[PDB]
Amino acid sequence: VKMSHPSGDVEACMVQVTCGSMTLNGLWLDNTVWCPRHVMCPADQLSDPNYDALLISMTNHSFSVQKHIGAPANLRVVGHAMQGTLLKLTVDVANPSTPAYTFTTVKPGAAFSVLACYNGRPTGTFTVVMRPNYTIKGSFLCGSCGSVGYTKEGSVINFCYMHQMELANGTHTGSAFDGTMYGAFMDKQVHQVQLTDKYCSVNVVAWLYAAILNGCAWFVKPNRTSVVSFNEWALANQFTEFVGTQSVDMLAVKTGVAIEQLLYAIQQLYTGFQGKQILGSTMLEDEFTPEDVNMQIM
Amino acid sequence: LVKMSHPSGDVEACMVQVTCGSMTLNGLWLDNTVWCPRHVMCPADQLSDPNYDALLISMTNHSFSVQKHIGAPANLRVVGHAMQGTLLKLTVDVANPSTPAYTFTTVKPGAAFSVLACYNGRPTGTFTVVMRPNYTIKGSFLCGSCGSVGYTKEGSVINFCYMHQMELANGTHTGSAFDGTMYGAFMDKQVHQVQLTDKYCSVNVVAWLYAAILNGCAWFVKPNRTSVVSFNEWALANQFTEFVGTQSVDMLAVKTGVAIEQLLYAIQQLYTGFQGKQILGSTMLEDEFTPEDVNMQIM
Ligand SMILES: *[C@@](O)(CO)[C@H](C[C@@H]1CCNC1=O)NC(=O)[C@H](CC(C)C)NC(=O)c1cc2c(OC)cccc2[nH]1
Ligand SMILES: *[C@@](O)(CO)[C@H](C[C@@H]1CCNC1=O)NC(=O)[C@H](CC(C)C)NC(=O)c1cc2c(OC)cccc2[nH]1
Repeated sequence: VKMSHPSGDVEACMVQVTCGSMTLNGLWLDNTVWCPRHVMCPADQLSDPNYDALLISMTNHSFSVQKHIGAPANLRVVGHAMQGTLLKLTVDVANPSTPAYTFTTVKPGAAFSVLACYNGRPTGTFTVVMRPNYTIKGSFLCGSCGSVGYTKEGSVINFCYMHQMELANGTHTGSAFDGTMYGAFMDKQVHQVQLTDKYCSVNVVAWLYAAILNGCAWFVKPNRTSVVSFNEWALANQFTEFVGTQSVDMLAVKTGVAIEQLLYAIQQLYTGFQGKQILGSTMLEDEFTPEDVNMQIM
Repeated sequence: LVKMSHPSGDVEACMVQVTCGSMTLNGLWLDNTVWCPRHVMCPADQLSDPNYDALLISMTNHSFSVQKHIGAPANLRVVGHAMQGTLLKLTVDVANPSTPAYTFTTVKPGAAFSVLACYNGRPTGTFTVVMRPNYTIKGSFLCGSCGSVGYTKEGSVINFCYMHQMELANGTHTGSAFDGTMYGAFMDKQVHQVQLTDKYCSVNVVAWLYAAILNGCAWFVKPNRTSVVSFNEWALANQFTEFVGTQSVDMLAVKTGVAIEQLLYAIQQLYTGFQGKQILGSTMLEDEFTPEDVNMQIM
């Protein structure tokens, strides 16, 4: 099951940011509003913007911030700065419902929750994994820029994504909160090509373990491939590096099946499924992490 | 096409923990009323054959402890208690100051809704399920999840449709509507129960094929057509639900130009075999996406 964190924490932080005739979502934490910087850019310049000239041309009053959740309010902007592909706006009132938070960058294969927003109003939530080519496969429509992606550890939200674009293949990307765009895509209105996607090997392993736990173990055999041998094969068949984790070990102890058997099985199941099914799938499944398998199948 | 849930913040502000004896589970706080599954009155020795009428009469308002954890912690004093089908309807003296606009409508097979999974009154995760024709759902419910709540949102109104009660040996799940009746008439006792046979949700297979077409996957479309009446008599023989068209479906017909009866014909052929070919990454029919899903996500 694709399970998301409860989103109420993050809903209380979503705002609408308007600049000239551009409008998108922003994140209100304490005295700061984060939002994508292209809100500054008029339409006649989206294809080829000069963000530094645009930033100089803005004043605090160029920016309009509104809260539509709970007690609606207008937030007075009293400072503006740019950080990579984000604007960092300072407002005069602190968000009284600010969670404990950090900013982290997610590595490919890691899962996180997304709150999709339109005009500062939360509309849906879903879970994604960062692909090896630094894209995600969510559902983002018009007005979804500034929607936020995050994980939770205890009561602390770790913010990891702010939405910026949709590639022509329907896939999506955005920034970490240091301003850097995932996959180095540029925040301008141009057709851009992503690198070839790969399978997240550790996720495929975790999924096969989940199959065995539910009683589906047909692919299991005594044939082993070593970690180092599998990884050499992976470079030629568009798989990531396998890296072991204690999470994967838990799933090998409980299952009594070695990673090396599953690594061999991956090579053979990639060749083809020979007609059968694994957990309702006829293709490899790489969007469930070892942590998901550990928490869901007990 | 992706599994998508409503934002859960509205519902999180309504969850409470309900304790009775050595028993504890989740509750839903709306106005002055807390709903929860009635088996919280039963001790675990007796769950196999609970005497719910006798349990209710032996309970006093002090037999129930309702605790709110999300936000500012408080104990909610019980000043009334009643039973309605498989649910308890407790009256507390403090009205929930964050009660959303809501309705209580039972969902039909093939409809999708969002679940807030909770443990001892604390929300832990959210996901979407669809009600199967055998009145089960397939989410992720662990120990302590009874009282977790299922819902849909239209505009500002929350429609509460599901209160979690049980896990079948199949790994599948069921619970109550908020009128107190159990989906599929499963009984709320610690006994083995076998669900009825599943079916494919016909109207959702149609929606998914429309989604295939919109995304450039249309090899399965032929000129050939099966009427709704002819398809439905076939559905009875082949474990499909009766196809009932809606405006939501017709919208997809118009955007694509592929009529409903073309997809009904295609389904009959696809159910016999995809012949190695794929539709949206699948070698099998998919019925977990509704027409509304396809409209919102692809248009
Ligand atoms: C945000 O709403 C914008 O603030 C918007 C979200 C997408 C609109 C449709 N679905 C979405 O997810 N983002 C964009 O419009 C961005 C803006 C950039 C970062 C300045 N641009 C694109 O997503 C974009 C541009 C182009 C393109 O050009 C030419 C050609 C093809 C695809 C494409 N996507
Ligand atoms: C609630 O958390 C309980 O308050 C719990 C939820 C399930 C636990 C695992 N996943 C869930 O959805 N509910 C139960 O444990 C209920 C309680 C009964 C009605 C008193 N029981 C079952 O779901 C149950 C009992 C049995 C069983 O017996 C023997 C045999 C097989 C399956 C089964 N399920």
